Amino acid sequence: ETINKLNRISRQMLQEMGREPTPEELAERMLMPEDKIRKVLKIAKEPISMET
Amino acid sequence: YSYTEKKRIRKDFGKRPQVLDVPYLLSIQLDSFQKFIEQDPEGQYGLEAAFRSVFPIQSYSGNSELQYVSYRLGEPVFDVQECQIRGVTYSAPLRVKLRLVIYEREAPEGTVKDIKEQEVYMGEIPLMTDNGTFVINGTERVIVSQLHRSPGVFFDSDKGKTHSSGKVLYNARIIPYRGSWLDFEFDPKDNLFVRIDRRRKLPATIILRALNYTTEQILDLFFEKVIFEIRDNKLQMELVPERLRGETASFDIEANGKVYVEKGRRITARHIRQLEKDDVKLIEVPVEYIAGKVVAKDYIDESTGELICAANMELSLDLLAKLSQSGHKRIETLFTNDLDHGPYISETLRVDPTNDRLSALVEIYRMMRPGEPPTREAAESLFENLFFSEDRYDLSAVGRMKFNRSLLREEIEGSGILSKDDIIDVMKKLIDIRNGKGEVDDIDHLGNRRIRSVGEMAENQFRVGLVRVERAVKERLSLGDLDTLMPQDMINAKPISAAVKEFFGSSQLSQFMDQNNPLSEITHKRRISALGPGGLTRERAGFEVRDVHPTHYGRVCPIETPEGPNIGLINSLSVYAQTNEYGFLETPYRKVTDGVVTDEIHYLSAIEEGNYVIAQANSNLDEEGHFVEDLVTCRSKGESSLFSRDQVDYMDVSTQQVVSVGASLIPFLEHDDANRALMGANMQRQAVPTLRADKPLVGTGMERAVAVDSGVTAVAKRGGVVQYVDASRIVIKVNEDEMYPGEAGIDIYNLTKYTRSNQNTCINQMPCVSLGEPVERGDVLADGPSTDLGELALGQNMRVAFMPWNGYNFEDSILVSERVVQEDRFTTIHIQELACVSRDTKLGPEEITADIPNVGEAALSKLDESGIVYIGAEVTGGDILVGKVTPKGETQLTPEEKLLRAIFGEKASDVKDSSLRVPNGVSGTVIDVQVFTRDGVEKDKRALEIEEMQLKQAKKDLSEELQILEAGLFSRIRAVLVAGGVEAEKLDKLPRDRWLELGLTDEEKQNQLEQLAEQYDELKHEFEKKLEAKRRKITQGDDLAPGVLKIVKVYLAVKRRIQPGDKMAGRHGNKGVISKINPIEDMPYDENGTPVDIVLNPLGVPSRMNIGQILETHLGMAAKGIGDKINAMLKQQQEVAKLREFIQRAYDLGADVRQKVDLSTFSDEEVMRLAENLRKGMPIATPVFDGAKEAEIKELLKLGDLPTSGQIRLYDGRTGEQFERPVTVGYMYMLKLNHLVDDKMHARSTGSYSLVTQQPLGGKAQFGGQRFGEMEVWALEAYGAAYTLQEMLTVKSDDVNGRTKMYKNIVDGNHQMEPGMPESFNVLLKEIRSLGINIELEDE
Ligand SMILES: Fc1ccc(-c2n[nH]cc2-c2ccc(NCCN3CCNCC3)c(C(F)(F)F)c2)cc1
Repeated sequence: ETINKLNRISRQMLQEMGREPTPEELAERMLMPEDKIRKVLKIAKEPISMET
Repeated sequence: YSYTEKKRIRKDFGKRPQVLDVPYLLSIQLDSFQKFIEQDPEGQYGLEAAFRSVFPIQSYSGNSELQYVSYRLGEPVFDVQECQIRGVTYSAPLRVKLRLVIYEREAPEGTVKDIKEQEVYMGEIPLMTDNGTFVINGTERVIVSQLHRSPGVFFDSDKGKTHSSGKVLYNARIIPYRGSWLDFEFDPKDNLFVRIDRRRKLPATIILRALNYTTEQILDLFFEKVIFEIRDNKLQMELVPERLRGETASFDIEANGKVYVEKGRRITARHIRQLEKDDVKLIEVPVEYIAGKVVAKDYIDESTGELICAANMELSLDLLAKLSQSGHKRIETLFTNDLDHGPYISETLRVDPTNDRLSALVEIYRMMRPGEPPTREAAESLFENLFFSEDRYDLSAVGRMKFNRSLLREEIEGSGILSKDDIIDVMKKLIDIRNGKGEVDDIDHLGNRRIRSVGEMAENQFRVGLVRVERAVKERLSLGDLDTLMPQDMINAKPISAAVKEFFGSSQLSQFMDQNNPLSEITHKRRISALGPGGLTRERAGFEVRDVHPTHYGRVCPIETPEGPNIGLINSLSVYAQTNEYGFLETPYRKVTDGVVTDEIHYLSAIEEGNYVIAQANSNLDEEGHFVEDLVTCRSKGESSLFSRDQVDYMDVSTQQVVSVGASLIPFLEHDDANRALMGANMQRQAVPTLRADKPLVGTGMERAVAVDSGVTAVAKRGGVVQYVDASRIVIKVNEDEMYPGEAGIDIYNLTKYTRSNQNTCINQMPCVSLGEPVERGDVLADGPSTDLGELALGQNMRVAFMPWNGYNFEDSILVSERVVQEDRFTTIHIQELACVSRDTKLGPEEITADIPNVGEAALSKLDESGIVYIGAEVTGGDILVGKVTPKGETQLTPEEKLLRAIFGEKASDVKDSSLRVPNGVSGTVIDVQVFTRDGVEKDKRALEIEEMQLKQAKKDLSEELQILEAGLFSRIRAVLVAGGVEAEKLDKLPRDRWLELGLTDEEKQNQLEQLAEQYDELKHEFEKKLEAKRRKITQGDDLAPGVLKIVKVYLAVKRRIQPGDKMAGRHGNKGVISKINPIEDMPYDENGTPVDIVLNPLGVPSRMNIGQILETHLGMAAKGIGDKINAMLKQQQEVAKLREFIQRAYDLGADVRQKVDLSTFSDEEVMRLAENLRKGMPIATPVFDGAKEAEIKELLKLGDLPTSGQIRLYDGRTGEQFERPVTVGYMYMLKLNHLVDDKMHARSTGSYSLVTQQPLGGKAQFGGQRFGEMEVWALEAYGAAYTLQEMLTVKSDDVNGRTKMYKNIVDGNHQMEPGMPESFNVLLKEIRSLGINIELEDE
């Protein structure tokens, strides 16, 4: 759910900020410690097929 | 004549005048993208069109509509250079206006509220440079133009191979730009069939029913009518007298009280003429002749209301009686002939499973989406959505054009969707082809071949983005609340941005520009490909499409194509070629009206050129330009022969127009076999630039055009005088006539200095002009890499001798004097980009610190306090460029190691050394360093030193700009003030800043002063904002990948000269690999005592027939001759008269050439410089097929003092004794391709290993071993060597135990192997056992 909210913020602030919000931008928009973005933003990614 | 031509003139042989001069060679690349991104106030291709296609997006019936207004492209975030340094893409933000309207519910249509969302941002679209290149990640890239089957209809054969009964078959294919394919095809039974895409075959008529045609209308469409009357009683018939052609009388043919034909007599032209002139409309026939006739329409009994006969049924003697008593006067039958008008459609109906529209639609819907229950709305929707929907189907303009044209229609433009008339007409043309009238087209013809380019493809990918955003918009407009959301919340960025990013980043047609070379660039940018999307595959299409077509003339170069797996699937664009208005290929021609050859140029496409008889590039006309012979070699349709004097409509523009820019650079090409010419033009692009750009001694005259058109050089924007010349920049003072009134001016050129090319070569510009020199507009200000004085030098010319030398030249091998490696001419400068990545590991972050566990003071010396290498420090293999350390704690050592630590009291660090070091064996100097930092992380010491440095250099540069500019402007104000109020000594006294107050008498000059005021201030503030922006760009943290804290990129410049194992080649397809580097002492020399640079092998010349390389040598020699003479006459310092005389003599050369010449040029200062440049050798031009002749070469050799033979006496530098026989010595232009051996060389003992299956793999760029394949194994099998093989596939590679147990024995001095079982087979055992299969190893 956290990841999803993080996506919402991106969707709104993307054209609003003109390029994309900085990696620390959605951080304050989100309630939690806000460096967590990076951490979360990493673990969210699905592993690439080794057969790619 | 121009100003750099006064510096150097190339002597040009050849006769034919150039009626047209070579255009911009980059035309295609720039024009395409020029069309893509642009504002076109109509449906012509561009972002506008692709917008107007999918838009406006309306919801499903909900009357919430999203309409597109207009768009714009924002200024680039980083400019080209900055984007190249940092590694981001050079692109513009796309800002598009969207208007969201909501219709009041239960309208007459009117809007509750329409919110216009101002320019929602979707994606960033890449930009093309002035050179036709894109920068994707810090790297220039080119998008190859595509060649595919043009949209439209097409008729083919497929005779032969199918069925082996012959009879051919005939098929039609409708290929749209977008949407499903529509196919028609016959069969051996002459039943017409239709298939959508490659899918299931259906009887043709089944589609017609879906267009709502009853059987009656199908028959009425495809056949004529044979009328039968029962009048009085018993069987008359209407007769069109032409109907009896190609047929024999079945009975007595008689009417009008006169018997025209009798039974058993074939009806000929005579009978038919007799019937025509006597005008027999109606004849009497037997009741038995209709036994085979096929009834046209339906027939029912008027009384009983029952069906007597269905449409398209074979009548019988009894059926006739049954419909006759019902009161039927007339019967309509098909007109059927097995020769002229064929009975195909009828039998097609005979195989048709359906009856009515709905039924056909059912079979179609169950064809396209089989197994799932068909529905009425489903079949209707699918079928209407296939070829008939504006959304899912377009042939576009080229498609509709070629379609209508091939159907022999009038309209050249029409709807993008098919019509009943369209499909029907296509079927008609196919049936006509089977009937014997009309011919089948061929796929290889360039009229059926269409060229796309960057713009079109980018348009298509963006189109896909727009459709995937359309689905989303309609998805959201479904449940939407009214005034809350706007055209932002729905439309995303990532889908579009990635739609374009995927295209430019990875695509088979998008590639890294091949820049090792100005020829390579420009020849890459002009290229065609039949591969990729919309095209065929190498595995699919065979020899035909690859093979050179007659239509390739003047459009596609016959001799330049790759030699590999894809041959002729690429080709290249011809010199004078152009993309047609519709997107075809057209080539220049000269119109011949009446008996004269007119100098008016004409462009003819592949089909346009077809019927006209075109004359030859090489032909003899004179005076008024009338053909000198009474018949001349020409080519009319697909072939060539002798044609009558006045027949020919046109003539070739130039002699070169058949070939490309690569082939046009080969001297004496006409004398080379096509294979070796191919190989030659193929290799000429692989030439690495030299340290000193030389010049070709033996030229063509194209090299100038390649040099200038390609962006490697620096060309004057406007003519003027040079104010300043630095190795850094060049400042030119503009002439007034070319100068704009405002902002005064001077044109400042910032030259590219040493930097990394795509191929890891060096790209560096050098100034070709001096302080205070006149420069014409469009003149070369600076030379790029491999360009000399405005020409293209891809390599260096040298003295070469053909003769076997001690077998050191053995196959193609090259034997080169030490004089060459000493002169450092063939030396090359490589620029490598190395990187160091600071990452985040769960054990901790990685430090770039200069504190590295286990390194001597010598190792940490070349690094500063921060851990990065100093700019300029020369390094070699093993040197540390960037110190990097990553945490790994608790080594977990063992007992003996613990004892060792106990004795030696060493603290084993918790840190591991990851530092980036120069790859083994390579060595060079550091020309630059960059530090990218995550935004917000503290910049270390080095990065801050660098940042401050860059800031200072920035301020200095900008200040220079503003200063030279301001002085340039005030210098103009000074001049304008002097008209109308001149004060000479008075004005320059008072401070310049106070000049603007002073006015002038009433005139326009006051308004000019005003202009310069305005622009002055503009520049003044523009400086400010530019400095601000530069500062922010320097200081800002560059965005980085996940986990990477900082990145340090070091730029090395390696200088490698030449060594045995390197590849070198002429322009003629003659390769070689340098064998030995031989002392000047042992070199063959002539009586004059001048050694020869290179010794080639004569045996290479006869077999591969390239005789040009010999001619090139001879003329080359002669060229140098003209140089040497001059070189003496200057060293004699004779005078202007003697030199002038000799040079003129040289430039004249017997009779009949087109060069012209001097003494319009200044007799002293200009001439002496010309000779000064000529003294190296006299540059000669040999136009492709117009080139020099033997007699001309010998004649120039006479002027040279050198023999006609081109051969002289040579002596072995070893024994000093003469060589028997004369040997050929001359000057051959030679290229160093980059195959260089210190790249190619690899060796491995024990390296890393692959995880999944344990096998040798390079992870360090420490190479994996060689691959031992099946054939090598067989070769080991033929020999009795078992152990070599076993160790080859067990211990040396695949055995995880075997390799180490081996290595230990190898160092122990015991050669053995304890093989074990290979890990491949071991894994395979599990893979087999992972299934329901039990695989075991038995016995003992
Ligand atoms: F530019 C030129 C110069 C000379 C000739 C020429 N002069 N005399 C005969 C030929 C000749 C005839 C046919 C072909 N190839 C096959 C093309 N046919 C037409 C329809 N498509 C398939 C078959 C060629 C060529 F160039 F391909 F080799 C040359 C033709 C063009």
